[PDB]
Amino acid sequence: EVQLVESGGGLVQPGGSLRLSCAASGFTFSDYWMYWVRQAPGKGLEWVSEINTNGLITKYPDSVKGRFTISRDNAKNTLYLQMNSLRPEDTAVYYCARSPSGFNRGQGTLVTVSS
Amino acid sequence: EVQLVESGGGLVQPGGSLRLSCAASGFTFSDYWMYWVRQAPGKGLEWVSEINTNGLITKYPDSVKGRFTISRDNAKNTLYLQMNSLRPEDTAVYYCARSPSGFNRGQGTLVTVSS
Amino acid sequence: EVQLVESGGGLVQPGGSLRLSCAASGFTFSDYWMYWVRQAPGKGLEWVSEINTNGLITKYPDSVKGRFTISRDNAKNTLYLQMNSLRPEDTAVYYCARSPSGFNRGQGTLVTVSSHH
Amino acid sequence: PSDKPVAHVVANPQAEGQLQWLNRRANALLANGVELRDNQLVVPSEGLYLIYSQVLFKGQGCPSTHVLLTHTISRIAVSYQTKVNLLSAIKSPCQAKPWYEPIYLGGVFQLEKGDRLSAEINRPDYLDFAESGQVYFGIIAL
Amino acid sequence: SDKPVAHVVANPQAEGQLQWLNRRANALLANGVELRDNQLVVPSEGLYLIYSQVLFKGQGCPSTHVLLTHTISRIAVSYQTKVNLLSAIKSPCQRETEAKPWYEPIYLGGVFQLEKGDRLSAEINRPDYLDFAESGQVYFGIIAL
Amino acid sequence: SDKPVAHVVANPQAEGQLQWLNRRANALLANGVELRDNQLVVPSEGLYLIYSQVLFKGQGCPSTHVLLTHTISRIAVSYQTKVNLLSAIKSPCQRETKPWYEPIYLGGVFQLEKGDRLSAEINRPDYLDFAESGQVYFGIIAL
Repeated sequence: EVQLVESGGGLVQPGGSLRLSCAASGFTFSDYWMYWVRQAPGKGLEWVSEINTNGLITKYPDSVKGRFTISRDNAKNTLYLQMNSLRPEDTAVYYCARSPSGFNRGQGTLVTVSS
Repeated sequence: EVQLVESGGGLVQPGGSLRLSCAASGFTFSDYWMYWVRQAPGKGLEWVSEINTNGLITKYPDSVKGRFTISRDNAKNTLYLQMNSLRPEDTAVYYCARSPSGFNRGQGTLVTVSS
Repeated sequence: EVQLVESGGGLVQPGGSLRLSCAASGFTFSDYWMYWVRQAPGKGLEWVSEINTNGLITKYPDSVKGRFTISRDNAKNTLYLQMNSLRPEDTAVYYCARSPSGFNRGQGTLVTVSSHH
Repeated sequence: PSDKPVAHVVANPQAEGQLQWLNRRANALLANGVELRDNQLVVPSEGLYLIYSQVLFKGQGCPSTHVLLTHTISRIAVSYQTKVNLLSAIKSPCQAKPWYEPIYLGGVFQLEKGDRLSAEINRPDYLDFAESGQVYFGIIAL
Repeated sequence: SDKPVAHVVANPQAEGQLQWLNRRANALLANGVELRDNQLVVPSEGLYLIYSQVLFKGQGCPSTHVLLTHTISRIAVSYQTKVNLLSAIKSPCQRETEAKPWYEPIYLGGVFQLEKGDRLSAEINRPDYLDFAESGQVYFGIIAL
Repeated sequence: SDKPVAHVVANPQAEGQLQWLNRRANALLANGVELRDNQLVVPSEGLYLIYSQVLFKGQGCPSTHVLLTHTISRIAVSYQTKVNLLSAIKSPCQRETKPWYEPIYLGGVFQLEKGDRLSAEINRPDYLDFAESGQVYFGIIAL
């Protein structure tokens, strides 16, 4: 009965900002490291953020480092991605997951970055 | 060869204060959690206080909570019971012990509370 | 090829001061407690100082306590013995070692404490 | 499998202002005869046991007073119900930004069968049990 | 013995990163335990003892509030999920500003039922504060029970 | 169990020194482990889990910055060389001048040789709270 529902997806211009949101349920949120992954059209699934149980350990690939911040609220069973200096190369379907391979991801949310 | 001698018992009117003392010998006092127990007329033996080895952990039953304060002095191999706002139903023979069943209890000290 | 090379030895007069130095190589220096030992003529090897890896634990025999100070720089792989208030009975060959018994000692440095040059 | 008595019980996150040990959880143990009874682990057979426990304390600002935090593992003998200290420490909390103090205890103890072990603290109001793996208590037979 | 075992130590030559190493002198990776992707890989189902220590050091207190964590996490073969097994947090500085050195060690240990092919990570949040120069200060071990 | 095992505790009767003891009271020294020259002696080759705790206590912060260390060290039988197995440091005070407590816990698995010796040592014996029991200990168990 594990469910992850992403939201905050929308259309933004380059140099722009978005906050993605993720509602967790059906597992103990506090127990699990959580991940943001994305998939652009015709591209493989790509992990963009890893956060530990207390939110003090964050990891990012060089593709998004400086620009993305992952955070969590264990009281709210909610995961966040603050996306800044957004680029056209960041357009994709963004999922929250319990693995970097996209485990237990939802419908995803669509982030489009155009002129 | 364990020996606990209690003292400080007496007659007090309701709302009175009494300080019981307990002198220990025959064991490593610092190693043991200590207890105050009491025996009232016609009633089962009743633990009224527990304290750990460093004196920082204390436990009480609801019967005496707010009114009884157990303390120890490891240097002096001495256990104390501060009894405040004493009620008739507190009238009993008081013992220090190494268990809440009253193991190694001494002769006791009598606390009488009457108007 | 553990090498411990001692230097800084010389002639000094009673009440004098000397800084002995020991250049270490061929082991992970920051792993080992280190020692200063001395052989004086016709006497058995005598341990005079012990220091732990981080440099906060130091031990000395009654013979030099208060007067000798052992220290180490793990970045420079170097051991030091500050020798103050030197007395004629401290005249001996001085070695740094991985043991109180003198293991991996070098050639050593000669310390002579005379009242005449 | 292994048939060595073992436990690894964890603080109940839904408990309130008290340290309550739980075993019926993921990444927790209570097996080969060890019982969780009256908030204490019960030794099913005589022998050497390795005992360990960790607690994490947390406050929203340095205490206005000189608080001392303690963590203790105590042995209650099968008969005579005598409670002796096996393992303990005391921590000075920092003399509004949050503060954190962990305490770890462990070692090897010969136990008689029906001996009980308690792991106890003095300020459950500062105990951080909401998060996973910050507060635990285990034994294993050697 | 024949018991699966490891005791890995932080690479003193790594740069502001926690990098586990199986050095010859007083380190272990034996009886089927492997170090892959800085992670210990469990060679067989059973009870393991799992432990780690890190020592953080700082030369004084910066403006921002500093929070240090050390964590041992289990990555399951089955799903690649990553659960916290053991963790702790420490508040090194309560003020700011000479600059006296501070030290904060963290020790984690316990017994876990693990599956063959599970991986264990020992991870910190401020490797710029990690004191991995000297030996005996930073380590990560398991042994099968 | 026939496995080498030791859990030795600080002597409360010593002064400004850490002396290990084998009481019969929740302390062990058995199956060939010896206590000699304040060091644990390994009776046989093999894997050993090694652990120790010290508790430092100071009434107030001194004028001189204090660093506290605890180390478990191995003395090899062949050469009497001494290597650090486990160590930590703590800074109990950040300003001068209200008691303070500092625990340090060490633990790990190590391959040892028969006759190898183990010391548990500290830098500031004058700040050690060994008065109460269970706060200072040093143990091994062959695995």
